[PDB]
Amino acid sequence: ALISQSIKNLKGGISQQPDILRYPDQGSRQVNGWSSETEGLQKRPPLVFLNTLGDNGALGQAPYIHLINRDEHEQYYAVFTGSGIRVFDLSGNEKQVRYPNGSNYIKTANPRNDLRMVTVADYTFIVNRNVVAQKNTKSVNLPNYNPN
Amino acid sequence: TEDQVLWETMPHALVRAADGNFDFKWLEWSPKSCGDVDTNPWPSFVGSSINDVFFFRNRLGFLSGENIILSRTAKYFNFYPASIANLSDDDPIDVAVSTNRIAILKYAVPFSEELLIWSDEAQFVLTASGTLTSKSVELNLTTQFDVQDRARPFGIGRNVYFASPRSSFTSIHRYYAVQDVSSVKNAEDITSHVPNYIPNGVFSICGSGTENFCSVLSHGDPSKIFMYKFLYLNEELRQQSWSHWDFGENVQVLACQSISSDMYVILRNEFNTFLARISFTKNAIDLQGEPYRAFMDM
Amino acid sequence: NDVFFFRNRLGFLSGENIILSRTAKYFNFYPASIANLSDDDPIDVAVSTNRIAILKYAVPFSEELLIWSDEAQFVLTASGTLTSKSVELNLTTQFDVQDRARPFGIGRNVYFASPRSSFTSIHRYYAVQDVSSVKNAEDITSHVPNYIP
Repeated sequence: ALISQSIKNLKGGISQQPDILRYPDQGSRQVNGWSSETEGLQKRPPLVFLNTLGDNGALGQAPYIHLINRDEHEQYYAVFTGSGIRVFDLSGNEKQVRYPNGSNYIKTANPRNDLRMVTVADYTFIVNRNVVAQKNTKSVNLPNYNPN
Repeated sequence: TEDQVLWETMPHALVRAADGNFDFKWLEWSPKSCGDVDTNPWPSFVGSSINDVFFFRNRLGFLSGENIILSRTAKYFNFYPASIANLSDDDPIDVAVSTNRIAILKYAVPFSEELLIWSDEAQFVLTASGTLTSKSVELNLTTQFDVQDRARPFGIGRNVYFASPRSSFTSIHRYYAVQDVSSVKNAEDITSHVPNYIPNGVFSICGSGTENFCSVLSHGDPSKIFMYKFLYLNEELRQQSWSHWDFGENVQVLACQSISSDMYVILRNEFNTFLARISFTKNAIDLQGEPYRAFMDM
Repeated sequence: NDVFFFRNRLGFLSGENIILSRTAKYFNFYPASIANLSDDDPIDVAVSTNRIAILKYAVPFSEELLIWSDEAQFVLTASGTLTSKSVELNLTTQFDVQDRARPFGIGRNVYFASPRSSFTSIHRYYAVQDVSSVKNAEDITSHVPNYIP
């Protein structure tokens, strides 16, 4: 006999629980939304364009990305393509990536499964999880040294 | 005896010069000194693989097959004591993770006071009883949860978020420090009411403590950024929201990171590869002009 | 970036480092003799993180004199004596904090700002009741955003 409710806080979020399970306010699918606390439910912020990078395979098929915030005026990406490294600025430019020791360490068929990067304030470090750290031979201190 | 590791099968680095471009250098891992093979042991990663770099009390550190290998206190690139006569409290430590079962170490995330180290079926806290770090450094397993090996457990506030290996339609878990006990960890399920929503391969976990969300990319439906917006208030969580952002169909989102309130996103079309900026401004104007902040997706 | 006192020791923050001076004498960053390390020597404890954190403030809170940097927060206490070369440093709570305001303490709390893009926020920084030493940061503009520019 003339019931009324007021679902008042649509912060919510999707829930694929059944109908007689849910809380209020949730919803069954929510695309491009943004559920702030005070203001209710907005259209998401609109993705301002910055400079493009290259072709379709300019990065790898499934690359590894790691952002670097050293300072307020020193900000860089680091994309690990299956063959080599590109590095993009946060404004859309591109720096060059030298290889004075030879690369031979980033080349992996699946870079996000297998390479890492851990960045600290003074250094950066990348680890391949597929290369076995080999013992150095042919650099012994004294070659034979008959000890008597 | 040999006194070097091959400098190429070790982790490299990526250091910038003053010219502007990035170099990709090896690291000069210092020569072994003052010992033998049988008394200055090989550093327990020279026959297997390294998985992570992590810092812990002035010491550079690697994970290994099952081992944790922390470097010397003052000098990062040195895994050998200064003299095997007179052990001098700054020597590198080799603490094998002692388990009942098999656990190969894969990540290292600092959480509350501990810098705990995770591996694929169990979770391990690395703290000592006594000084900072001597050869006496403890290692115990707190919570034996399951964690996927292709996403790095990302921390926002008091929590750390991570993925779990279901077969299909995987899950994300909130990782606590409980209130009542001193040092008991816990992992809840913040997809316990939304399964069947995030497809299989969580390869990046974003976040920002400013706008209070965590998001997850996935290589099972790569056009979707799976947002999880939360808001803690008086120690009780008041918003378990989920969504997913599409940037148009047939468009692959291949990264997501966020400096303070700007989410810089590269995203792949079927012809190009972009770069973008999602700004959480309220009434401000994105570009110079634009009379009403036009919601435009590019 | 900062001057801070901690157990008779003058101290500076740095790029990532914490450099405390000698115990009796403030203006001295060198031990008296590198023969026979004598428990009052200056300490150089680099803040060991997973990520990038450049130290920017130092605020004494409950028992700890914890040190904040822009994306994480670090407690500087030792296990053992006052302060030897063995001094611990761990990160409690990884909250975001603006770099142009000094976190001010009133009672049991310490108040500070956070970098939203526009219309920023202020956060109350706890020590929780239940655990021994768990820190927390709530939001005391959670019901009034869009008010402090």
